[PDB]
Amino acid sequence: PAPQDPRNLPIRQQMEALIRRKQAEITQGLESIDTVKFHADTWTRGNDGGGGTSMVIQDGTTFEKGGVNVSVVYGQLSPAAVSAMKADHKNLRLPDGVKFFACGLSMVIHPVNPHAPTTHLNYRYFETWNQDGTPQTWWFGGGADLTPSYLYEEDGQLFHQLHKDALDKHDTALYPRFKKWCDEYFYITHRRGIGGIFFDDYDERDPQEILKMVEDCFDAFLPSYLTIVKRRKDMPYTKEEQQWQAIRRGRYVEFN
Amino acid sequence: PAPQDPRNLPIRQQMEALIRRKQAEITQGLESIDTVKFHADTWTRGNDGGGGTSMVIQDGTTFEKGGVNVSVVYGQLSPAAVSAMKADHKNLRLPDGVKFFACGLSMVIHPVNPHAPTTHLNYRYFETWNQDGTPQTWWFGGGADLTPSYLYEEDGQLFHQLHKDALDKHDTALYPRFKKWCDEYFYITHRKETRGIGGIFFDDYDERDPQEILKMVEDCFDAFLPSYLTIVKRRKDMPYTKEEQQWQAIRRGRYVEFN
Repeated sequence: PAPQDPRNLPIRQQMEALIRRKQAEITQGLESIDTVKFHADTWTRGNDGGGGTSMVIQDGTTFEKGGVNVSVVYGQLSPAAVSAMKADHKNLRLPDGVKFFACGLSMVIHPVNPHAPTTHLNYRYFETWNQDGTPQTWWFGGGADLTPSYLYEEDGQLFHQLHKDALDKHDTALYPRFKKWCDEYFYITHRRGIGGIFFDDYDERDPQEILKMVEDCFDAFLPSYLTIVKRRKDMPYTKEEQQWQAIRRGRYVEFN
Repeated sequence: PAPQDPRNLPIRQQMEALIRRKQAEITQGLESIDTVKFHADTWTRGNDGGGGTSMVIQDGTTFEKGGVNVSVVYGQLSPAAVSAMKADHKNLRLPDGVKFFACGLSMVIHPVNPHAPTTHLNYRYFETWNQDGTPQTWWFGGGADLTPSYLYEEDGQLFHQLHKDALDKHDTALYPRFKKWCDEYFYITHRKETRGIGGIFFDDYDERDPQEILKMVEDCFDAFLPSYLTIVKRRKDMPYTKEEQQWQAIRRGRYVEFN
């Protein structure tokens, strides 16, 4: 192939290259345990948006519906837009519109078998520009998680372990903080789920290092998800169970 | 129209009637502030499932993508099937499979304007049957929430307020319990995270007479349009650039959510 991997190019270029590479790696990986392939989403819209491509999988023997998208955007933030984003971004300062760049990969996969879990993954980068085009205010965001129909603790444990290992390669203080905590909190305070990791407005380290952190996080996905799906996709289940799980999670409207 | 309402028919029939009525009410309500109409989801996939219909809206001037579905299912839960669900159902017991019925409405709406929020709503009912066909083990589940792109605290407050009002008509102790707004607990660990709106959620709920819970569900349904249409109307015409919309799609993974 041809993905770039040095350290000299602007973060925006390295990040776009990274997500385009992972989109191909992930679709290929998922296809390795199914019987169908992903295909470009050439749906008729008016303003489809995005800059990259949208890959969709459907009616497979393992994955009923899924999509992996890469989007890149160049634009400007008006004073009003900045004002609406300010509270979630510690360094976003209005100082007349300001140019920005953003890109990210987003995906959602829904297995056919209720014993296998749905997964969501998203890694993105955002930066406003200085007059000279260099990054002014920037941050990374993203993470990944599992939403089970039938819950298997071992699966949640493996998913978390590999993402923890990814984050530990940079700072062991990251995983405990990035671990999704809310649902678990409500579960305890009240008399269940899997979750995963999530971070946003993350600009606390050298961006070149966060780039690598994101790459390592991406790399915790296939080893955990493929392993999990392999051990659940061929488990027995009745049409009734599948139908109830669909009602419980409203899957029909999720992919329509 | 033709929906039923008396507390004489079995809960399963009353609930199915309720969700079908609300599916029509909700799609009409949403269409009232858009220029396009919902249409049937006639896709040739592996399994359609459900016993009702899947209404979908797309490329509207107000709503970009959205769906409202009603599904109904009958069948027998094998001993192994029943055993795989007991984990989170206080009264679901082992006792040759047992017949069951379940139904529910689910929906997700994505507005075009990033100043307007995405919403998810789901209300359902499940019951196993006795030999004479009456309910043995049963429960209701549900919830509704908002997922903002651009965040407006006033909108989250209205959404929560109307759902609180609906629950208060039954027991003021319910809302504080069903409420799920993570932001409220950021303080415990000085957590600095992205703001959200949350909503209300409940499951395996069988704590009161089913006829009363059915009414509770109807009241919760009726908190939706008054809050959501009000919110969308005050945000759908706010200025925004194509790029702003694209960024919000990148942080929320919209394109894939559409599928």
